[PDB]
Amino acid sequence: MLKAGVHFGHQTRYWNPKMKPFIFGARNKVHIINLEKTVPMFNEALAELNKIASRKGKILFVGTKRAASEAVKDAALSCDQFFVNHRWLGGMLTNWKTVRQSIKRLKDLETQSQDGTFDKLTKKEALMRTRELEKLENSLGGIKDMGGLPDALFVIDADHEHIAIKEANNLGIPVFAIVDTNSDPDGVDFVIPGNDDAIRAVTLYLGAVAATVREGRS
Amino acid sequence: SMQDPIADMLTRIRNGQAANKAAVTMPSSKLKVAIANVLKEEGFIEDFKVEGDTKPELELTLKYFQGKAVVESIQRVSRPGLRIYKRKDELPKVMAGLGIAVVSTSKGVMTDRAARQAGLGGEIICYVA
Amino acid sequence: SLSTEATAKIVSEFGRDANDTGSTEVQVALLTAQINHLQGHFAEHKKDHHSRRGLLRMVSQRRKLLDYLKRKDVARYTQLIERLGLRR
RNA sequence: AGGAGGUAAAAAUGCCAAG
RNA sequence: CGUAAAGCGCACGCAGGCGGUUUGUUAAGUCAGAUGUGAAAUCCCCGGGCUCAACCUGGGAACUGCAUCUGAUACUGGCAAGCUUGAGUCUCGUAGAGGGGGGUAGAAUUCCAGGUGUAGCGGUGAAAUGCGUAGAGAUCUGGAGGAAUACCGGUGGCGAAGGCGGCCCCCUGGACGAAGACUGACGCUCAGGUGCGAAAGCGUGGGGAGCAAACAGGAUUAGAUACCCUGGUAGUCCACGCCGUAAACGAUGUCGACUUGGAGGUUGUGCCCUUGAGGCGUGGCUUCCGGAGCUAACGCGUUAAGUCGACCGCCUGGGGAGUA
Repeated sequence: MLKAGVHFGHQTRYWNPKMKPFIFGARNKVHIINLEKTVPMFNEALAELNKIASRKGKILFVGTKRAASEAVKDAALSCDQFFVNHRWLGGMLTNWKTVRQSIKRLKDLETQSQDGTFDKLTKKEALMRTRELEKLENSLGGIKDMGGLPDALFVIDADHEHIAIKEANNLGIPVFAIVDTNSDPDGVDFVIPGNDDAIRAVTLYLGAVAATVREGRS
Repeated sequence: SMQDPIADMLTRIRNGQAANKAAVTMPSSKLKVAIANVLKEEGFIEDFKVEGDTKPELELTLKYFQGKAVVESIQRVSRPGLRIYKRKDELPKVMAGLGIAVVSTSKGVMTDRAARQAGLGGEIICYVA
Repeated sequence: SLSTEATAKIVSEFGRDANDTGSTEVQVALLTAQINHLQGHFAEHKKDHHSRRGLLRMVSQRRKLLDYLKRKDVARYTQLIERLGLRR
């Protein structure tokens, strides 16, 4: 049942037929989700998220969508977790040993152009050191305090971040994805039927999981 | 033109388990309701029932253990183009005896293991290992 | 063809009553009336190959019903074929 | 979005090469 | 067996194979048991003997079979009675280049005649052959002919396939739908058989505008028996026979069942507020994309090349050869 507003269903008539278990077809040719079928779904996910947090896990907050990037940043930063919000680099989990080389360049440049040599050289390449830093701080921004692999992933759209999902189950990492009526639920280990592209919907989703992980340090 | 209703029954179970349908309905028959009882007592299906009086409807609720079917294979051995009868001593063991073969003996349909200890053979219907 | 009152004449002659319209004696007689009617059509045109395929379908369907009727009830079969003049 | 054209829209010839 | 070799061009069908559902009966198939037999030797098993082994030998099993007897009756068959879903009939409508016959319409090409009118026309990459002062081409009027049906026109429709486009009538086939009634398994497939079967071709008799094999002339070219140009007979058209082939192709046999979806086209129909082009359903046919699955891959994908069943056709390295 609605503890909130807009999380009821979306995205059109056209739909993934693997999510027929969580649907009502509304009169505006827009499928709406069985909310009493997904309310026990994500509190089951909140049961497992608080357990992974209680064994001091590292939880990734992946989802870009150009309209929830600003909110998923504040989700993992209100707690002590990690996130991506700009373009998820294809390979940053399965090929993590060469993305480890790229955060070290970011962690170098956050000392080079910040406090070390920033004006001690030519002015053009000094801007290039900041130009390289500004495209590394959005791609590998929330990952520089990692240094292992994450213990879980929290995706906000499954069909838009299938690359992250395919990389997660290619390892042993479980996922908690907010799947929508057009997205695929088979790659997901903890299917959460809900709206994906609504800013009030996601702040309920990221707000609940950031609240759930910040009882995990007890 | 529907010349084997028994192979149509196993095909509906096979396609129903592949499509992850929870239940399979088919036109009932006295032989279909017999070999459905063999699958229910052996653990391949659950809770078969017959609804109807003049055009009865056999309905079987399929079985799943984890995200996978229970009947991995369900073949039909004595099709109407080629009937297969076996004696008592050459009744087949299917998948080394951990999958059954439905044989129609003169004491009704039973598994191959049941027909050996009963001591008689008959027309073998299906390998539902 | 075989207009609606002409079929009404046949269905009352051969069946039990007027709504009895699907029995073998009715259908065999009803096809034979159409087959005999189309003889004048093909004594004429003779190159209507597309319409003759419908005629051979009516001939072969009549023979299948008579071969059904001779197996079930040979009394009604011999009464039927003398009633229309069949069995060459 | 499909349709039609546009000094314009082509069409002259142009073979062979071996273990 | 889509493309590697391989689905008859397509139907209709006899023999044949197969057959929905319920009860009874029969006990042929089937199953169980027994009896007789299945020669001995070999083969196999457990033994015995040659100093071991080969070899020899005792006993047993086996000889998968056949026949009779006595049982079993689930399945298959037989017989009897049914049942309604398969198949079929009737009533009522709908759509359609389905077929056969007979009429008729307008546009254009060519020819014929005439008026006007003046040196070109036609053609090409460019030319020439050709046509034109005997007056063409252009234009206008009148006529005679034959053939094809612009626009509609649409991965639109219909047909078993080949195929089928102006309009109108006559004769006629099939499909589909709604709501009922009726028959009661009448079904599916089909070797041989029979029928249909583009175009080219053949026979006889017509017809002949336009195109056009052959052929001729002009070009092009090293040559040009070609492409290109100017002509042009058979043929293309009609009637009636014949041929019986095609990349006759979705290179995919027919029939039935089952198995996520999306966007369309087309043609029915139900219900509701038709209130208005809507809304909700439900059938038939059809195009495209795509999931599982399948596939060597390409791809196919509820119209399967998926999962199955019934029957048929066919394939077995390339060439020789679909030839003698």
